[PDB]
Amino acid sequence: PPDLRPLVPLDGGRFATSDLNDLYRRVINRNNRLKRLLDLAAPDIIVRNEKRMLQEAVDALLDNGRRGRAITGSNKRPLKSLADMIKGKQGRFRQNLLGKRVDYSGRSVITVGPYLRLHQCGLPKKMALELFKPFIYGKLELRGLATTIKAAKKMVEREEAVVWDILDEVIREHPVLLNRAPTLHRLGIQAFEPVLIEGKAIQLHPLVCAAYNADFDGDQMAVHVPLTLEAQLEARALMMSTNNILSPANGEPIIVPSQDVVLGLYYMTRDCVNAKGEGMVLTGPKEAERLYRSGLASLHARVKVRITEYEKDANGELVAKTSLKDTTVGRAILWMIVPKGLPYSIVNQALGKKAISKMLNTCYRILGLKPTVIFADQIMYTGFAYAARSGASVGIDDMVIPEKKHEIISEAEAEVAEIQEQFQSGLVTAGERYNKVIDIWAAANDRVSKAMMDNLQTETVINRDGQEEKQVSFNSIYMMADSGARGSAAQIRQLAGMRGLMAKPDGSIIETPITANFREGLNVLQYFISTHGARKGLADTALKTANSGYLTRRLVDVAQDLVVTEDDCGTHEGIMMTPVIEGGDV
Amino acid sequence: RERMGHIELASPTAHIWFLKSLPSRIGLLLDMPLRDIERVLYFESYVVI
Amino acid sequence: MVYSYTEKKRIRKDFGKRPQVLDVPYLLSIQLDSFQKFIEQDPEGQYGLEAAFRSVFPIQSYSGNSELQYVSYRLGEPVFDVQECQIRGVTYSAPLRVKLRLVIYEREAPEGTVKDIKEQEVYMGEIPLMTDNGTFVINGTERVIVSQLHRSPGVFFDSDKGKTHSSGKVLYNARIIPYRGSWLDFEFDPKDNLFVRIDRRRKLPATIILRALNYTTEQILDLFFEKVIFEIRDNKLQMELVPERLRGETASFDIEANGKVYVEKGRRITARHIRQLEKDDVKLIEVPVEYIAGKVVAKDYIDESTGELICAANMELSLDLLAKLSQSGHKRIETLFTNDLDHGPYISETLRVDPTNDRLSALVEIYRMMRPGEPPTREAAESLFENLFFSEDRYDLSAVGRMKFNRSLLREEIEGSGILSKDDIIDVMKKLIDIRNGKGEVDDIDHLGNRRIRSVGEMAENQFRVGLVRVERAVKERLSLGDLDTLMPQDMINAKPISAAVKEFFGSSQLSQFMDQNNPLSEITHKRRISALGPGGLTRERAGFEVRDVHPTHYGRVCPIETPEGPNIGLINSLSVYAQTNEYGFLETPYRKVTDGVVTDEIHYLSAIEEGNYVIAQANSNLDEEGHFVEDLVTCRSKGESSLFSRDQVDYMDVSTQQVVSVGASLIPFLEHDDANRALMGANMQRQAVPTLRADKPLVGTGMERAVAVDSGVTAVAKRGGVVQYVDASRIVIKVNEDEMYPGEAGIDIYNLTKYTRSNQNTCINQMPCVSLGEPVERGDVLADGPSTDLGELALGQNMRVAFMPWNGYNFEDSILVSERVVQEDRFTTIHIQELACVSRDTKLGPEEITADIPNVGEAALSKLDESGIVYIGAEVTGGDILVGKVTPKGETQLTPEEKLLRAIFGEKASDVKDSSLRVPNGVSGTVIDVQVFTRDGVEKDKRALEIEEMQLKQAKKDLSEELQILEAGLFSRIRAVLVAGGVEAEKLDKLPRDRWLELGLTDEEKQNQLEQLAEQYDELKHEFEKKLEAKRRKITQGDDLAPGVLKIVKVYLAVKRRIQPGDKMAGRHGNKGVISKINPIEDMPYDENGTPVDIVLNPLGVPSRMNIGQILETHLGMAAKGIGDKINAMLKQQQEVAKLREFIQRAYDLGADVRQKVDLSTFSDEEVMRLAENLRKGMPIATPVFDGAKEAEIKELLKLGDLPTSGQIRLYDGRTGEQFERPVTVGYMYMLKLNHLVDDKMHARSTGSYSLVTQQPLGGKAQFGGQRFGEMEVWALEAYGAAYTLQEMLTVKSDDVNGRTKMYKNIVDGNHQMEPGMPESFNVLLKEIRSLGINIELEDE
DNA sequence: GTTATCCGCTCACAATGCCACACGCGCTGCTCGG
DNA sequence: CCGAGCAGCATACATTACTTGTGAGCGGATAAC
Ligand SMILES: [Mg+2]
Repeated sequence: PPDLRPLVPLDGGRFATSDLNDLYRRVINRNNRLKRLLDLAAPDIIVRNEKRMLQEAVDALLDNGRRGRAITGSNKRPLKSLADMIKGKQGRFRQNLLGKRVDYSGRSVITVGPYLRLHQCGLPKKMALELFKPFIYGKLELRGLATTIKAAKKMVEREEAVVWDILDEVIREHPVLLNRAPTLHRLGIQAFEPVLIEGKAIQLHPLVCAAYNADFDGDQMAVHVPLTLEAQLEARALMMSTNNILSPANGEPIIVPSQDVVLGLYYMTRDCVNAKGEGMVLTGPKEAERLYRSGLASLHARVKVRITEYEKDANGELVAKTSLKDTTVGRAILWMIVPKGLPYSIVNQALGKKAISKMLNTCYRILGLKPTVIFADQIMYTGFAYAARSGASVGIDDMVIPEKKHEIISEAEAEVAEIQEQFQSGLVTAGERYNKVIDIWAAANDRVSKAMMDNLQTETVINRDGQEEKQVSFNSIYMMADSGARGSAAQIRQLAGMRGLMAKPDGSIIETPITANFREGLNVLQYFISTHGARKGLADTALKTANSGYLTRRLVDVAQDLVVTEDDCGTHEGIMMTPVIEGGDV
Repeated sequence: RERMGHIELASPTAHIWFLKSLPSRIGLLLDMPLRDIERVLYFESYVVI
Repeated sequence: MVYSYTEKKRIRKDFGKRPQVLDVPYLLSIQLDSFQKFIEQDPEGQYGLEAAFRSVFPIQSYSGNSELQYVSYRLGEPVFDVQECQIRGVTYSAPLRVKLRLVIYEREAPEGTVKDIKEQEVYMGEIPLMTDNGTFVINGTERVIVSQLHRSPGVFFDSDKGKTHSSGKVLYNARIIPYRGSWLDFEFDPKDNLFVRIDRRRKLPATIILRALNYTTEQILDLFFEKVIFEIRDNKLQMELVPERLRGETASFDIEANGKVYVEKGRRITARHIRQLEKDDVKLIEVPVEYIAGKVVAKDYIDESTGELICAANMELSLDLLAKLSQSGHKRIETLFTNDLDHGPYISETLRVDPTNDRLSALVEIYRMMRPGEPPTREAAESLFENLFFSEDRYDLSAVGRMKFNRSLLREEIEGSGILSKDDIIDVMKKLIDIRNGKGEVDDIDHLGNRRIRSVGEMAENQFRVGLVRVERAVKERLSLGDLDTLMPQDMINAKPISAAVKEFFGSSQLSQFMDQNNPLSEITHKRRISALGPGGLTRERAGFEVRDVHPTHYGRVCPIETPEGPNIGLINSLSVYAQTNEYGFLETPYRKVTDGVVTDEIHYLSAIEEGNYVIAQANSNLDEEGHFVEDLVTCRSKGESSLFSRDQVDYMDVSTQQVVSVGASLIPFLEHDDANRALMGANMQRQAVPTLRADKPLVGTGMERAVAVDSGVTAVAKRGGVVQYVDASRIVIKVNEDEMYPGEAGIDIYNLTKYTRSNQNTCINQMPCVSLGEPVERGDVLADGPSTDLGELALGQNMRVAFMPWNGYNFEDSILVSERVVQEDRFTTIHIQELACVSRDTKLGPEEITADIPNVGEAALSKLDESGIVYIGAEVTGGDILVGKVTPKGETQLTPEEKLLRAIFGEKASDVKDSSLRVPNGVSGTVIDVQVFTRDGVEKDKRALEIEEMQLKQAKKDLSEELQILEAGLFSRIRAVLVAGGVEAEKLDKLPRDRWLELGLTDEEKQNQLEQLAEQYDELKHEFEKKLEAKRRKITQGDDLAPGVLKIVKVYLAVKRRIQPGDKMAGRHGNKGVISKINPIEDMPYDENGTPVDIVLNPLGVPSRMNIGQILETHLGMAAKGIGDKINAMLKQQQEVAKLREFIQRAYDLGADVRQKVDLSTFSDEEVMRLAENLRKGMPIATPVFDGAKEAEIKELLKLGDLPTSGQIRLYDGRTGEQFERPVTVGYMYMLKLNHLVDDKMHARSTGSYSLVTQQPLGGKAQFGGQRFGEMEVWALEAYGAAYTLQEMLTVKSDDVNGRTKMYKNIVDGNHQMEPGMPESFNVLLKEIRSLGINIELEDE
């Protein structure tokens, strides 16, 4: 049909000739010329060649692929044949049928907005006023504030002081869909309730942004508004954030407090041996909270607090056992958030990151779901609050260097020097010499790492009512690490301690390692080798993204049929599941 | 957007899909090697019937 | 003392101990040099235009004895000016003419010509010149052509490491690539058969090509083996022996000679006995005749009389045939040396598989192979093979490539022919066969010794030669058919193809592209950028994980840290700071020559291989101020690796620490304290910076800022020193000193500072003048800061007072919380300028007019315009308003001339109106600041056009009038001096004005001649300036080229003071990006005990994971700088004596341990010290080189200079509560950029609107008001949940089923959220497409 | 020799998603035209 | 006499261009009766 190959115009009369019309013109021209030749006595070889040419043109029209090409004038590129309008990433299938553009949506850049509840999500006034426009017209027609639709359009155009109240009304429960650009798995699209905000950013809860695999490096997110009643209720019942709290892959919880709260809680649950307020008795958690806010007791000092941890002896009951436990002020303050369930032992510990995941898991296990989401939101709030109140801050003098690193490195240097001399003295083959060198270098690296760790994690040697006591460090770094807040000890030792060995482009390992570290300087060669490694990693990522995309696309198109229909097939054949044993441990 | 047209071709012509889509439909339908079929389609051979 | 007048204003305190020996070269040294070797009349014919000319010329007829040739060429100066070309929308072309001489050898006669025609200066198109900044002002925009790194032409031998046949039988192929021709190669089949291949054809057993060069089997076998002789003596066939031959492998019998036994009848002769045989000097060995089994004979032996051949050339040998042949002779049986390890039998196998036998059969075989189905004659195949190579025109080895080849085969003569040669081919074959054996070695491709860069001039002349050979063919055929002697060499050639080729190259190239002109650093790094894509270069699809990785030879020749992250890593590369292209085209890097023990300050440039030869020291090798390493086992790099070496082993030191990184990375303070993985993103973010309102120096710089600012274009740098005569906000007028001036040109030169002007990224550019009035200036000093530049220093972001601490999660993941104080001071508000062009066609239905009246719209929509129909300059328009102002002939086909006569006079211009008027797009607001109007000549004029042309005329006239004023001042000084030295005129020439001077009279005799001179030159000058004013006025109000049916392009500009807001994207200089999250009120930000707040509060949890501690170090040093500034502010609040402030500043400048710079603070005027201090009021700018950064101890000492804590951490206070954060937090002054990923370019939504016409779906794109795209993975997610209804409505009723979606609209405005879905018209489109094919697809009935 | 067998030869056929921006989009000497 | 439309033109040629990874049909060498 003509309309499906439209001759699209330009500002004047420069109509952009869609290549389909070009191919059709070529073919019909061959046909007309060939008929005229057939009428004029048909010189045999001439008509022969002409039928050949017409066959060629028709073949090109059905598919420009085979038989050479049919290039347009002066534009060295093949023409979109009919098949070219069906196959490929631009063919109708992968371009318009399977995934079609939506007219009823929008996108923006996402900020944090760490105040909203777990199901809420920020939304700019501009975006909501543009999206929900038909709902606004409907509401205005209801209240009669604009009898005609064009009057309502004018009113929205002017944004009268009533349209904002109307909009706030029309979305009071109306859900909305938020989506990330690469939607790798099911959680890439979730349902929230919007809350009107200013600016143009799209706030979203930090937990779900850890679920979206969404940083705040400027990553954009798309919005969508389910308009039919079925879709609204469907988003509310299925894809609302308070429903997706476990990955469909693993039965692990996807809502994991990632950082900046694990730091907060971890700081709130520690113990300085001699901190202001140590040695008191508290009539309850609220008492400790008041004692702290008034600036009389440290946020973490050992005290004796009375606590009423509830329990479920029989299925349904909630007994109370008012105990007097030795704890710290911080843990007691945090206890004001556990919802009448979990015993005190879930908090009394140092409460790192894995401990937080464990606490959330056991809360979802005991209490159900709703108190668990409220509890997770309260955790997030208090974590940010006391993190800010802590003022955790990394300075240059925070990362320390062990006073043996210089000595250890000089000793390993003497070792490698005498080994190399031995080689040039003809006492060891070059290959085994390389091996010995890399071995002593790795040994010295482990030595430096262990020394740095043992000097950093316990440098805090304080005294109480007397001489001296050791304790786990209070250094900002390694507080961002022991708590699992951000970065592992492997990265710490790569920062303060020796950077260790590095890898050649091929995969081999350079003899001389990066004896230096990030706090100290790095010579040009050391930086060059580190660059080798880093560019290897980046190229690997830049290729693996596309490769994994193609892989998952192939996957989803071989299992897209499976739907669980039968309730019990009634068979007896399964597999013999047994714990895997690679030869070593299970 | 809907109505289609037709072109009364002045002479029959092959359909490039069923000729060059391995395995070629015409080839298997005729027990003839594809090379000869291509050489006779494009007018550079003959075929006795 | 060495600091220029610019430096003396604000001299940056410099750390770093390494004494720099070589100043950073002119950053753009590549580009200009390139175009230089393309544009100068090189008399050597080596490169440039001359190269292409002498390659294609001299043309001739069809051997018709009529030749064309060029004598020389020339380039007339461009018709326009770079500013005029850039504003008018026309290329900065330059005419190219050449002296064409045509000889006509009349026939019949020998070499000689009576018919010569010498047509000089034929106009073969114009070529776009390169401005003095390396760009190319093409029509409208400003392109930049990146240099392309690619495989050097020549030869190399790749291993093909076992990836085929899964056999571990690695088959070493060897290829030869020309510069212009068809490359060639050889392969080892897994059957050890050489196979020759043209570029990509059917494989051919290599030896065939040997016969293709007059080579019989005899010569072929001779040139590839060692003749083991067999001399039939009185008995036993004592062949000549060389011990290493039989060293070889397993032996078979006793090898007795000269009576004695030297090796028993055993196996695998031990090296001991072989050495013993070497001692004994055996020349011949008695061997049994049965031993000769394989041993294929080389020499072709015949019988003495039977005519036939009893022993062919390389057939075989066998005892039966040997006893059959030896009944004629023999006395010399020359056989081949075979061995499975060395001298391997790899040619014999080929000659076996070789089907042909004769040279002509070789020609016919190659001829059939080249293009099958053609009648092979002798002449056809012979000429085909003599055109494949051995032809100056159809082939060339690019003497650089000849050098690469000629060296890769260990030959001595660097110079050589640019054409293949049989000896070269057989030498390549011998090298490859050696590669199959032990000796020799393959060579990787990523080694810079094989990858050469190709600059702009080289590619330009390549495209020029390409466009030239086709006009050569055309002129040859036209000379053939055309008359011999009637013509003039000006029409047989057409400039059309030359112009077309060169213009399509410079305009639409895979390489050329509009300049990344949104930042000085971005501009530079985009000019000196090295790419691997493009014509003749690989593509990102087939790139391979191998090429992208940095090769150990990249050190100093190409930056390893700056490269775009994503699909093309390592393909795009930034060329190193000190790097420099070679004469041939390689990347040579400077190096300090080391003598025996002393380290000289002399430098040599080295390519990849030359460096690979020597052992290179390191810049961090601390010297002893006399050429001596204070250490002994100094680190070094010898052969693509790092190792220790003694003091008397090095041969070349690095020139300076900075040479490893690019100019991009060079702007990163404390870079060596950062992970490379972070420094990459840091550099890339630094590129995308955006200029602000009040640009300002970065407190912690790397010294490179002055060089990158002055070497770029954005700054208006003075040409000749002198006095600043007149400075305004837009113009500068300098009076040069008496030394650097000419006879004329009284001395004033003017700089027109380009005010707010669009850029290729729609960000503002502007050159505010930095110098004051009357202040003397020297040569090459910055007179006007460009966009994001301060006093000649690259200054992109702002020095923000930042602090590292979590703040209630408002910086949870990587976000950034700022203070409203940042918004109030407009520290980040940028300016965005965008253009809108409205065209005025000439439809055959009727012309296009830009009248003020519009047939339909009300008064408001026509209030902004003028009487002509264009908005005034200043109307704050908003999305929807009317800029112009245009109407079109709408109607057609009435054909009632009784009404046409009515509306030809009574409705002459009120017949077919239509308001196709340019409206500002919906959403973009702002202010109109400028209106350009390009009117096609012939089309008369418009009032606004006349006004703007008059204004431009006045502006131009002002310059010439001011020059005329200064010339008249000098001339009347001359007159008065003449009319005072006699007469005498005492109280006349002071009271009497210029009215009666040119007609007075001193004594006639000679003073009247003086009056003649100095009063006739007066009006001669007057007439001359009138002439040049007329010329300028002509240039202003002349025609404009607007080719395809267009009359008036009206371009309007729009400016927006784009403020900052929660949602923009800001980053430091270490890849610590982040979205700004909240404009927190000033009374809530954390604040120091001194009441000062903190502008930005970052997130500390971003440092320990992305291990880039540098920023923190920087931040510390930041709080140092401001510290000093604060102290200086004290000395400036109270009017402290200049001596005391000078003493304090002097103490500040010499605080480092051993710094390279030693400023004195003496010899500075007691007032210049005051200007300096005032420029330091906001903090002492600090220079820390890249790899010579200040150690932490120096930072501690600098903080001790101020009154700030050494820990760099201060007890803060929460502005909300009022209680202090425990654990004193880090706070300093870090530099912070702003990137053009600002939120106002992303946030947009779509309720309804337009739709694509071919498929009834909503459009895609912010500009087209389209909606987001629900993609494959989105659908898979949506259906992963049981969201059936949601997916269904999102498929049909949202995007398609036009009736269904209109029903949904009409039903949802009526408070009913039920959908009536259907069939998406996209699916019907698919149906119609398939049905348009022969396939029949239907919808089943039920 | 032939009949089935197998191994290297050549060709078809795939390459993540979005977003944004930019640029361009035949011609040309024969043909219709005064 | 050149300006304004047109019809079928890889510009006529040697254009051209390293590996991409994998499957699959195919044609020349190969074992057996
Ligand atoms: Mg991101």
